[PDB]
Amino acid sequence: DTINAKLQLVMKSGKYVLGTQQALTTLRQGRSKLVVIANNCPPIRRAEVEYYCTLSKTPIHHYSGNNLDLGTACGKHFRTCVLSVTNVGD
Amino acid sequence: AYGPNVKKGDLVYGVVHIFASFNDTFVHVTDMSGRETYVKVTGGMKVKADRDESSPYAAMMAAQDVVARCKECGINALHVKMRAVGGVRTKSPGPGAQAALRALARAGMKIGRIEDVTPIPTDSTRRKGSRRGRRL
Amino acid sequence: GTVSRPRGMRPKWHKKRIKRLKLRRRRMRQRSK
Amino acid sequence: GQITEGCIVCNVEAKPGDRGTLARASGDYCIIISHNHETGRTRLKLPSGQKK
Amino acid sequence: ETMARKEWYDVVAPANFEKRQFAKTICNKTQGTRIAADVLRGRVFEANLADLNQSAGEEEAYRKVRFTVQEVQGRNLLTQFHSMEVTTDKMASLLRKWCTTMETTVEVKTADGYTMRLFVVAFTKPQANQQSRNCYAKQRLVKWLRMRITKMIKRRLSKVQIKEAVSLLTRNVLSDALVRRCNPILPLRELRIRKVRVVRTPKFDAQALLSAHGTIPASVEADQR
Amino acid sequence: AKRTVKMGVMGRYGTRYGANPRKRAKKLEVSQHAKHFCSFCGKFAFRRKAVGIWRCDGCSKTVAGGAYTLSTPNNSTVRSTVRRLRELAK
Amino acid sequence: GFFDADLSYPTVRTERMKHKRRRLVQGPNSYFMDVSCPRCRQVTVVYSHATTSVECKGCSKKLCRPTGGKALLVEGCGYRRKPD
Amino acid sequence: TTKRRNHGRSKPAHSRGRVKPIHCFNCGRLTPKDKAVGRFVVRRMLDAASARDVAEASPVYGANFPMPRLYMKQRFCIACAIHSRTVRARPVGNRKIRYT
RNA sequence: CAGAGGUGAAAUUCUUAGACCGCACCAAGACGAACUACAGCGAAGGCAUUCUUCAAGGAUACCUUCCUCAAUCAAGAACCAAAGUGUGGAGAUCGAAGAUGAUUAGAGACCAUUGUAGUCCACACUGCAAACGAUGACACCCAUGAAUUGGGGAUAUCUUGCACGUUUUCUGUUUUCACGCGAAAGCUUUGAGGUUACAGUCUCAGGGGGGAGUACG
Ligand SMILES: [Mg+2]
Ligand SMILES: [Mg+2]
Ligand SMILES: [Mg+2]
Ligand SMILES: [Mg+2]
Ligand SMILES: [Zn+2]
Ligand SMILES: [Zn+2]
Ligand SMILES: [Zn+2]
Repeated sequence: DTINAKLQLVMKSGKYVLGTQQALTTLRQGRSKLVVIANNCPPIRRAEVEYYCTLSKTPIHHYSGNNLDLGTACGKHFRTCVLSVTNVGD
Repeated sequence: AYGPNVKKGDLVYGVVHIFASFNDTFVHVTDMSGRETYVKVTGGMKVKADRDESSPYAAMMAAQDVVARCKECGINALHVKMRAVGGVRTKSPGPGAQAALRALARAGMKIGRIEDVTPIPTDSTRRKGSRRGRRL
Repeated sequence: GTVSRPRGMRPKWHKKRIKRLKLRRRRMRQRSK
Repeated sequence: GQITEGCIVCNVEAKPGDRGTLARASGDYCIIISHNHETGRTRLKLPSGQKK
Repeated sequence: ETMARKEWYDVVAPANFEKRQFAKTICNKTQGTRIAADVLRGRVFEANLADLNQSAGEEEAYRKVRFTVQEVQGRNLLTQFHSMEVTTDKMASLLRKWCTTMETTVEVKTADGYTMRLFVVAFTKPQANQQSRNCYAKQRLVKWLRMRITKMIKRRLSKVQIKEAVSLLTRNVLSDALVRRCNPILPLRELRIRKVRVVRTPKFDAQALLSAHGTIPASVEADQR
Repeated sequence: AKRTVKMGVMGRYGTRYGANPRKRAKKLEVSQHAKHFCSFCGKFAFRRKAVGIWRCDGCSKTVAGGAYTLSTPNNSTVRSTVRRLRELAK
Repeated sequence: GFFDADLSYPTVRTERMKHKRRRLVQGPNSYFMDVSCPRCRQVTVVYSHATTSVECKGCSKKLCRPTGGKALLVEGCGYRRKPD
Repeated sequence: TTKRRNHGRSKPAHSRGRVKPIHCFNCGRLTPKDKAVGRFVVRRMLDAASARDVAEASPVYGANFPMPRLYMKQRFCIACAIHSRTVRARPVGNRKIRYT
């Protein structure tokens, strides 16, 4: 429950992007603090995102929930595969 | 003279199973594994009427027949196992349980250890009769 | 031994009689209609 | 011989190398009952309810 | 004639027991293809522990030991431990009306490949100055006692052979250790091993059986009159 | 408005074939034509093509099984059993 | 005996054996303590019935184990009840 | 007319809904476990006279080793308990006396 | 190896083609003895082997938060022993219907040996019980001594943190004609008390016995 508790704090005071393309953009720009990935995700896409995170030395977290569960826990009404935090105020 | 090779005063042990219900009584002598049978005499083999099969007298008569044939076998001392019907039925022994044991001792046989072996269920299937029971 | 004086006949059997009567009436009305 | 007892299987060959002859119709299966290592034989319960 | 065909044999216990030849049995003589040895193997013999150990401690008189025949050697039957049980009269006299009865089942594997199942029974007791009418135990303590017993038995019995494990079950060696270590959790009136049974055995090994039996006494059943 | 009181899809049969056979077939007909949940995607996207064949509307997945529903109750028990037995093996 | 009881002015013996909400005027049961530290020797104010985690600043920070009633104090600290 | 305060059983108002039934020892009638009459019985296997003859013939059973006994828990229906003299009817004023 | 079963006594029934009995096993389906009680849990119906696991529920403790958000009910909704119904499984035990022996003037019954539906599981219906404490829900006052289940506060015994001893406390759950009430039986901090000295709040039902819970809708 700790990650669900922290994500709401980020949504209150922070900045983020949703989606693989925007997450990779923030990783290339080196303006990202944490990446979160859902448990159902194609292995190729998961492998690419983790490769970028390793190469950039960025903390990465496995959500253990569905992409629908991650989308709900984000306060949104749509499914999300990847979340990228670019500013955390808490 | 089919006994084993032992001294004249040695004790050779067997096991007797005494099954005494309220309709009959069994006197059954085996070895310590229960696989070989020496003699088996019942109370219905000594009386002529059905109502007398469970009498203490019928049980005593059956026991004396067992002792006579055991001398041929070569058996001298008998361990005793006793039981009632058990299961989901009654757990109390029949009238001939005590008479059979006493007759064996008084006939010259040595008595070893005694144990009750009535079947006892940890949990059980429903018994006969209705929920109202037997109505007399 | 556990009950007072009923009148008529055991009430459960009386109810069973009435039940059979109603079934027969239902069948007769069904045949006519 | 490598499948643990109690497992549910399909497409079973009665003789080795026949490429599958038992439990093939839709929704059907066999149950593995026991192994015997001395004789190298496995016991199965078939869809019909027979043992083989 | 029934007794024309019968030959006498002797049943021998393993070397853990002071009385080796403890029972006598009969069998058919070999006729044609019916060999007497193959029907003799596999039989189970029951005996009282007090008789085998030739003691009068009043605690061994309520235990029975069973042995299974594994090989025939002339007119001697070589056996191995099968199971041990407390007699029914003793077990039924330990139950009390206003206390808690706790039971545990433990499965352990020895070093020789033998698998055993153990059944343990324990009873609560009231303290010296207690005035309460009952002595029921709380469920949390009962579960804790069950967990400790399972840990202790699985640790001691997984490092010994089938012969040493039998030696521990007899002489009440394992029982005293359990009572001493379980009293701090709960005041125990009595703790007993009600039954121990072998549920799996390894493959037959002729040399292993001979080592367990040590020096085998001779039989005189075939000797000339 | 409702257009029917309890006949549903079976309204195409008029007064033919009997009430109990119609009621028994309706339950399987509804399931056969429903949209089922795709665990790879996270959306309700599986449709039956022919008996036993289920195709996802967005992703290119085809799955086998069920004949009138995506998964039969016996198959879930088999899945849990297989997973536990493999967990013992490994 | 031989002495009556005034409901308005009860005795100390009777008033002490009462639930906190059954007294003439209800009031708290808890208090505050000044607590030292193991091998650190700092000062912290701790509630007598604390249920959250109370930690020493700049130290091992393990004290005040919570229970179903009063909290337990680790043996490495000295405690003193504060007034009022 | 209510005859007994406890209604002949051991189930007060706000305690329990249902108690599992058991079979009577003699007739087999099903009755709730809290209503059946229960006794514990510890009877000698043999009578006093016959015990002496068996003890004389026994190398095991002497004076410092007693013979085994039978332990049974018995529960009866109301009718079977009365006929078998286990429990008898008492005057109105004496129905309250309870032993242990 | 010569009978076993069953009964008040017997007979239907099984048995030298080996029954009954004895020992160790294998299969399948139910059930969880003794410990088990005027004990615990649940809204009621109900709930008893062990281990792992998921979401709940109550009480207790608090110098935490909030600030009237509550009580009780037509309409409307959910759950509800057993028997019974539909579709798939299962089928050990017991056993409505039925069959065969006995009792009897008769015996279709009670007794004996059997046996189909059922009894067990999944999903879908049914909505009835002496579904009883024959006692609607919420709130106040009330005599004494016990006992007992869970939590908390204060200060002798035993094992090596647990249990126990004494005294208080909150919640539950019971037992010894309290005042008083009632036609009585009886109830009594837990009311059936605090009512002609008749008013705390809401709600369901009854009005001599049948016809009848029947007829019609
Ligand atoms: Mg009820
Ligand atoms: Mg039912
Ligand atoms: Mg009759
Ligand atoms: Mg039958
Ligand atoms: Zn898809
Ligand atoms: Zn510090
Ligand atoms: Zn009875």
